[PDB]
Amino acid sequence: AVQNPENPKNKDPFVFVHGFTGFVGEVAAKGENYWGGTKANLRNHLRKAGYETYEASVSALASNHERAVELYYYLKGGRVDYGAAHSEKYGHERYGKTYEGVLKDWKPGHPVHFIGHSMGGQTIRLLEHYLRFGDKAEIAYQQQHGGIISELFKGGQDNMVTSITTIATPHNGTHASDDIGNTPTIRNILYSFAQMSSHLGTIDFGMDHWGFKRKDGESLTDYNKRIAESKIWDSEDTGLYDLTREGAEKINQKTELNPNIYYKTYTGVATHETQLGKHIADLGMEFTKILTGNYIGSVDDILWRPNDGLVSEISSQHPSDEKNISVDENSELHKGTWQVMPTMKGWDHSDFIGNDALDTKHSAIELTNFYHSISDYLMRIEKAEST
Ligand SMILES: [Ca+2]
Ligand SMILES: [Zn+2]
Repeated sequence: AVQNPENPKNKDPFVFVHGFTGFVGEVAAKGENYWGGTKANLRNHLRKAGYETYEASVSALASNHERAVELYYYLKGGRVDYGAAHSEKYGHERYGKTYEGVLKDWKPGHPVHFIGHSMGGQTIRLLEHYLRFGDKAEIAYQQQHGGIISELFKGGQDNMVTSITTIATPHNGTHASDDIGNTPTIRNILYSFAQMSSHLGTIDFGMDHWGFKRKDGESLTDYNKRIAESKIWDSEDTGLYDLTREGAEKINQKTELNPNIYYKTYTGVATHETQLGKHIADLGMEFTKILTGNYIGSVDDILWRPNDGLVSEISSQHPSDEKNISVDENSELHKGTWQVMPTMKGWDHSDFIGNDALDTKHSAIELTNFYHSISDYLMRIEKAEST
């Protein structure tokens, strides 16, 4: 229930960015709570503690490009514009929903702390890229064809993000997608259920820009014809591809460190070495992640075996080919470098957000103390920057 504070302890709002298959606010169901699960309401807790926070609402299955744009408009407000060139290339709708805007004042000089979990960490990085450099393809497209271009793709918009803090983010992708998720058979099943769900207006998987909604005065025949011919089934413009090792690396090659931003990663492991060097899921591993945790533990790439049930340790620690440094909670602050936090033994992909109801070992006060620590770290940054 609780509103943001009149007089907040932080001058830069904490913006939380959920991950793949994540739903927050009024696209969520009955009583599902992404940030906290059944164990805690982290929005209520942080705001009662005096902080100004927001939980961004972006597509569950869409690409990081889609989601990074949606994040911009979630904060700044307006009609989502995915880009004329990008949308033409991948063969989908250019315009999405329209958000009201929770921080219309968001501009250079009045920045934000971006905390992301899982795929949200990729989405944040991709947004900061478009803010700073824009997108050269979009500028070239509107130079060539005219029309309007989004402020976001124009670029030259710095000093809008203070810190980027990722939690169990597959910066380097995950075998879970390579070998399972983005397989033609699984992704067919998923996108088919999402289209059926969109058509029935039952659940918004954030993929309506692919034509899942049925147009006006359209026979069912035409509708089934458009969907069958949609470029979605083969497209690289999906979240599942961006969670692939190859697709994550495509993003890694786009992004570069901003010397004025504070970066930090939080990584979990919930597997243990066994016979032959294989890894198997700890007792307490979240139910739905047991299978993927076990698969990742047995892959050929030996260093990728330790994992949180979805993301390998070395994937979460930092993006490859980007400067990093080992620190802990008492280390001094560093700008422009990925501050790699010690691996948290016993924490799985879901535990980080309290979404493991069966795991009694992870209490509500432990989860609350973890986000306290993060926010204290963000207040250290604000203190260090003012002076
Ligand atoms: Ca667990
Ligand atoms: Zn797209």
